[PDB]
Amino acid sequence: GSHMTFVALYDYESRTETDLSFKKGERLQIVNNTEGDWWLAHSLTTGQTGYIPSNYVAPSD
Amino acid sequence: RRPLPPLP
Ligand code: NI
Repeated sequence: GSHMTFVALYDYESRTETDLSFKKGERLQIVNNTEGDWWLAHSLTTGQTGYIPSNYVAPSD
Repeated sequence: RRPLPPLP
């Protein structure tokens, strides 16, 4: 009802102060997808939060 | 804009 669970398809290294770095296979909760391209996400694996490139993730159980 | 990165 607000859960938006995605899995990282590849690694992504942060390159701004607001990006989230993640490893392939991490599960993420999508907090805000307002921008369309870059989504605010929270890692279920690491507990870190930040923007992610939406093309690097796919919906997951 | 901020383009998305290319995919590996
Ligand atoms: Ni939900």
